Amino acid sequence: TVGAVALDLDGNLAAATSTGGMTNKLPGRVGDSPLVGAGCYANNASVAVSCTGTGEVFIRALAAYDIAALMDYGGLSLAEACERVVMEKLPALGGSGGLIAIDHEGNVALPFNTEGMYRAWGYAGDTPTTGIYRE
Amino acid sequence: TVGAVALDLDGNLAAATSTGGMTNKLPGRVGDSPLVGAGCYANNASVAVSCTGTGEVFIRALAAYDIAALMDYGGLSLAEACERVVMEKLPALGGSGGLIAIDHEGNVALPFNTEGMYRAWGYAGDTPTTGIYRE
Amino acid sequence: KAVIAIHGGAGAISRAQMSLQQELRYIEALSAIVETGQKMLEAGESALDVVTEAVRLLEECPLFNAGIGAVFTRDETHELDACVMDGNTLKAGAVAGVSHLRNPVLAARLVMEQSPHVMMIGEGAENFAFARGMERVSPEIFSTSLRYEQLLAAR
Amino acid sequence: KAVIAIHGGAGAISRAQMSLQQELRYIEALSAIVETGQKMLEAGESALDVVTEAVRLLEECPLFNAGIGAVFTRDETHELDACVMDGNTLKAGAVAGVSHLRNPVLAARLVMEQSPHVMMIGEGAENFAFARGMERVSPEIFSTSLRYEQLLAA
Ligand SMILES: [Cl-]
Ligand SMILES: [Cl-]
Ligand code: NA
Ligand code: NA
Repeated sequence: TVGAVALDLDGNLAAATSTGGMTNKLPGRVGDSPLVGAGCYANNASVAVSCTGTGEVFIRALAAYDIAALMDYGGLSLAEACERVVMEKLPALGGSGGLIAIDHEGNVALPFNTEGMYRAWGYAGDTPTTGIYRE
Repeated sequence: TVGAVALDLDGNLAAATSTGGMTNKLPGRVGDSPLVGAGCYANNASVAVSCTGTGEVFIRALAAYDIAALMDYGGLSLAEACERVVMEKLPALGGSGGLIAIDHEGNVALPFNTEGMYRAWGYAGDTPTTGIYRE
Repeated sequence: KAVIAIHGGAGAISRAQMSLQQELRYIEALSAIVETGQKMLEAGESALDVVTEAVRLLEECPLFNAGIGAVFTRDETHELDACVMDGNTLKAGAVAGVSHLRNPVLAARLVMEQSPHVMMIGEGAENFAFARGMERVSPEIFSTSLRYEQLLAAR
Repeated sequence: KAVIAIHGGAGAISRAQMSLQQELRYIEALSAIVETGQKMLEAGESALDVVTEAVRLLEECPLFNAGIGAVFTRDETHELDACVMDGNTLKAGAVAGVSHLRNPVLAARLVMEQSPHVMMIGEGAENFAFARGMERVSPEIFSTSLRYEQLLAA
């Protein structure tokens, strides 16, 4: 699974997610990656999110939209919503993985509950950060 | 599109949706009906929902999950959430259609913004209500 | 109190074009199916079994656009989707783009119960269901003159 | 204000099994793609074009399980899925179970921009993309020795 989120100079948010799925998966199985609100979501009013992880649990929990709804309706910060979904709700359903998120205010979050997540981010005109492991 | 929602004597909610899709549609087109959180959602904490209508817009708005999130995070009643999604949000995105919903307390809502929705509901051991047109 | 609701689709259902007798066919079909569900709930059946059976019956009913009475695609084919979700466990199952399964909701329940998956599509969904003894049908069984005429009119 | 983030998958990425040289190949690939995104956003390109290009590059990168370097199914086949969403319009596009499209995210953008639909699957998705001039590829192009060995090992 791969993905990207961005906020542009016009204040527009977008998200994309693409995957090969799982080694040895049953032909015809669909994970969260192509499912609006599960593996991918963007709304200028809220957040853009791309997910990666145990797809079934990201579908059951509507992980990407759940971030948006927690912020929009619950008034959670990006960091608070990311903690709630990735560190609490997904593990409670036996899910592992992570996501990237940017909110309408340009806050960026790359939560994961796994050993690693291949990731990077950067502000326009600023130096990029890369990461593989925790910490 | 058809669907059903139910609260049983054990207090468990469930939902199912099944469709042929849209007359003359492109082969390969998927609407909301098989998408968790778009056409179908259930959660004992909130609501069971089955949707019918312009599938594309029910996917973009995550209609079924949005009912739950509006209740759970936004503190809306079933009636308030149903009004918000079917009568305000879906028409704003050019969506038409409706849904059925039962909440964990057994409140029932059958909102639609169309001329008709083939529908019925009933409490166990009571006579059912049927409808085609608007009230 | 246990409760069921069902639908057979929302849309431009025109009063001017209907007779009472035509309307009553729909009312009777909805009443029969909601009554089956009510009786099941009264008898202590699970919400999951009640919604699966109510949807199987709405599929079986040719008046409704699911299962028998499915609308036609651009190519005069039938492609059927379905989903079921259990609010207790939050498990779900779903199929999309299936043509050779009489009851999509039962195949969606098969995905939930006999796989670790939520969603299967197309030929792989069908092969998964056939490997578990679900019967293969010709999509011709779904075809009704009423829906075929809505396609001809749609063109 | 303008900002991009990317990922290449979350999972049990093992430090014990990696050399620094292997890790640097991932850092280099992530850095190159996020810098392309930053440059595009600095230049006033839209968030939708920035996420589409960043994902096409992660698909192109054989180190990541999307596009080239896609994992194998039980049947030693490739089935690819993608989605893109525009937070301005809340339009979305997605494909699932496509085997003959080099770049799934571009097919998903094609669904968003060149159809009235949000999600297309399988051969129908492929036929829709081919009718709009996207090229047909053999699913063999996605295959890498590395991913084929992870299938044999499983
Ligand atoms: Cl009469
Ligand atoms: Cl070294
Ligand atoms: Na039917
Ligand atoms: Na790749």
